[PDB]
Amino acid sequence: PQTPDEASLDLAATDGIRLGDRLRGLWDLRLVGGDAELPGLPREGLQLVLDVAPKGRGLIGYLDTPERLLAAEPPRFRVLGDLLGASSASIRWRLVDQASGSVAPTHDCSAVFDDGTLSGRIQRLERSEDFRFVAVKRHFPLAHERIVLNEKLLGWLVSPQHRLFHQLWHASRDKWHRLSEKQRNALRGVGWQPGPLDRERDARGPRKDRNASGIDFFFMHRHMLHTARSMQDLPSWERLPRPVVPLEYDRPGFIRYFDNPDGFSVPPAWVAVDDDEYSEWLHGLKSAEAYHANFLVWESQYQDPAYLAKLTLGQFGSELELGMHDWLHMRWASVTTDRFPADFAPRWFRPENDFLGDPFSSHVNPVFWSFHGWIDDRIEDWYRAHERFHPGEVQRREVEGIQWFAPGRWVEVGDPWLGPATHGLDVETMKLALRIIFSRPWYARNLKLA
Amino acid sequence: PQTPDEASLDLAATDGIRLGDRLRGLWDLRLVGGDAELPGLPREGLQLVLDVAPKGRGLIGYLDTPERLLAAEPPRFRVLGDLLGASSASIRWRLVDQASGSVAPTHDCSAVFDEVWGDGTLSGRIQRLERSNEDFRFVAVKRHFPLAHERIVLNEKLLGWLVSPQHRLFHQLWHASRDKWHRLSEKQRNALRGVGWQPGPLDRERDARGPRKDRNASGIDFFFMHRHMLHTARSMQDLPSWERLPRPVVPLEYDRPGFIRYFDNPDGFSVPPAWVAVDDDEYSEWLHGLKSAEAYHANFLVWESQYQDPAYLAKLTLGQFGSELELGMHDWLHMRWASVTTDRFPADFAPRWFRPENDFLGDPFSSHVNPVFWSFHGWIDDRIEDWYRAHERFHPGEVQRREVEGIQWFAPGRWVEVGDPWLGPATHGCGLELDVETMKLALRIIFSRPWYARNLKLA
Ligand SMILES: NC(=S)Nc1ccccc1
Ligand SMILES: NC(=S)Nc1ccccc1
Ligand SMILES: [Cu+2]
Ligand SMILES: [Cu+2]
Ligand SMILES: [Cu+2]
Ligand SMILES: [Cu+2]
Repeated sequence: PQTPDEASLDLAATDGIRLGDRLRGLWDLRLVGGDAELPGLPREGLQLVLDVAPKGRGLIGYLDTPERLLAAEPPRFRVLGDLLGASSASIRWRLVDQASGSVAPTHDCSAVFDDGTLSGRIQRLERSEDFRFVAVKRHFPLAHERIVLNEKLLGWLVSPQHRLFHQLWHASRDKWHRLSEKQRNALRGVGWQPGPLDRERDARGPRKDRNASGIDFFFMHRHMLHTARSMQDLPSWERLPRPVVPLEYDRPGFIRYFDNPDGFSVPPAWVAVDDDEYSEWLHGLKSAEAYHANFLVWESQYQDPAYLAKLTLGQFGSELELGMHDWLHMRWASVTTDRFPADFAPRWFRPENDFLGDPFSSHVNPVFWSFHGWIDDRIEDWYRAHERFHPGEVQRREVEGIQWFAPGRWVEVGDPWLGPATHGLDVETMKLALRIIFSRPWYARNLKLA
Repeated sequence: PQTPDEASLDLAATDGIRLGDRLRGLWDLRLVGGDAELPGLPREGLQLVLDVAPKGRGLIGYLDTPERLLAAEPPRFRVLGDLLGASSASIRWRLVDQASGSVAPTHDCSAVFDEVWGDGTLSGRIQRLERSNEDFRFVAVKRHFPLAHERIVLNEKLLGWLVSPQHRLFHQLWHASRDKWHRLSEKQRNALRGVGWQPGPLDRERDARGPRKDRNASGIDFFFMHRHMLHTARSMQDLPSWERLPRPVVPLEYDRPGFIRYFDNPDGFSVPPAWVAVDDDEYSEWLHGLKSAEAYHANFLVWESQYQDPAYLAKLTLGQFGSELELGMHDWLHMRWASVTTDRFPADFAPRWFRPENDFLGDPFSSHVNPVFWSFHGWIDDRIEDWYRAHERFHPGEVQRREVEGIQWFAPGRWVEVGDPWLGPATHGCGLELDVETMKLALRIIFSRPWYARNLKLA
């Protein structure tokens, strides 16, 4: 059986990528057995930090005390491994004693899986032993464990009135293009048609860019921000959070990231069982490649005077909702089996349900307010932009107590849709409208691979 | 026409990868025109640092004095742009005034890119966004990527040995004979047996690239000759091994001073950026790949691991390891640290090709002249030690040390297929210092993309 003639670029395939994702991050570690000792280190309260490049086959990391992995000087032990033919059943790496002035490995580690638990064996290489270890991968903390929404704001956000309102508001305009004339007349009869009667602004139909649906998108969220901000200080993201710094370049910055210290760390992609298309899609929008290919591209375009100045507010809103907005939700989504849109079991109403993937829960997420603020601030760049390329042709005006814009060349309509209040407990009306409409999570429904 | 229904992962295609490559790095910059001034900044002696992710469509960077771009505190101006619809005709970015405590753009920049025939030219007009007709222009020359010899200096004595016709022709011919052996006619082979240039023992030659290359002990010849070349080289200059393979460049986003340094190649070990070969997209994609950070993480780090893993090494005879390391990592280490040089043909012996300038890592006629060659061959050599230790662990005594042709080596055994390593005619010549004209002749018998590009495959 002949050996290879040459090397080829050998990027991790699915199994390597997912195994790397299981490994990547910070692990609590203890040594076990009568022979189990590393020189100058306790047997317990150790930590193991591991990293693998998005398509890496190589495994790096460090093994020291928690205060030392966070410290400036080199950790006592460095991990060097690789993941060739490695899986849940065999994971091998060497340790290097960085205090010994040699990179020659001092230990051969092997580990097995039984957010994940490694049971492992170490062999001293100076020997030709009962030396095991147990490693428990640390919790990736949820935004709610790090940005506290106060009792007043949270009470409003989790209320049935508000959960159902946010869902129905999205659902009516999202589905309108596909709804039968019988469905449309039902919604009209209970005041939940998306915008002006017999002239509705479907968000997802063939004319979505030109019908002014985009203005509804910007306005409703500006209105929601205005209310939320009256009860609590919720500053906008100035800049989109950068992907995690690789372990090789800033070991302490890499480790802090996994503590989600500001609530803005990207929660790791989860494997959706029996849906590989969903699994790849999610993996990609949560990736560093996606930041540089899509997210940074939006950050630049939507602060480019020449780019914004080519668009009506309607066109701008439609573009930003259809692209950046579903991607902001799933990129910052931590894990929920997804609630069916017309299921009003009491448990779905509890403060714990803050799933970014569903407008029923999305607004309960602290991170929702940070990127909706960034979105809302882009409306000011678009106005500055028209004020540059088209002075006077866009005019300010107050609408429903909210600073806004009068109709014009660049503002297709002046009656923005907030549901029945602008264009018409009875929480029951909204249940009935959701049921009429409905007869993978919400922000995963339009997924497309490249 | 209909707007998209959804976003999709929109990775850079070839033209956008290549543009980002032309943009990436440190540029010397001047402002020019009547109204051309940036707050707190001189008109001349400015630098512009750009980065784009390997498949990134976004453009980031900074504009301040050279001292400030290396400083801890934030640069005065920050670049944000994207390359959608961009080309050599139109690159656009906004500037952000980091002293302003606003991220709203203060300036709109429009640029044209020219190849040179510095390392490219960026030029065009800047508009103050505060203003509701100004002469505001700039020119940015990209700084040259410094070559390894401009950084690590091989001393007069050593340089003389390396550039000599004797040594260049030895190196090319030693590879060519064993690399081509399995393709050569019986007539070409007898001719080479004729001048004592057959690869190893007469009528039992160890071809390096034939179907039994892993099991015919060719591996030992590979390891032994480089070890022999290392001992000689090291007698004339301290040439320490790499302990660890250099990491890819730290992205600008995470370490701005580290990114800028990398492009000065300050230790001679920075990865010279890829060049486009005309009419050869297969070769251009290949070279781009093995210079990529993906390659580091996909292949180089894996080799770094495998060849220091006792359990991996202990499965292998010295010659299995030789064949395996040469055919994968060795040819890839050359071309990853290869800087730009038409490439010299094997049979062309023009004086100009002998100049010390000719240190191209892609051709054994020149590779040994590159300083970086001695760093990675020292590293290869050092893994022979990991391989010995590995056998002392799993097979104690089953491998024994032994001095051979003056060199600390290894006695033939279960795990050392042969005791007669091939240095050339000195050790195996049975024909009918080395003669230069005999070497030229041998190369003509064998030769009836650069050398280390000849066995490229894509995935
Ligand atoms: N960890 C995840 S979400 N898995 C995955 C699935 C397909 C492709 C790449 C990665
Ligand atoms: N700069 C180079 S070598 N070009 C290139 C070619 C194909 C794919 C990616 C990049
Ligand atoms: Cu939203
Ligand atoms: Cu919403
Ligand atoms: Cu070589
Ligand atoms: Cu060589």
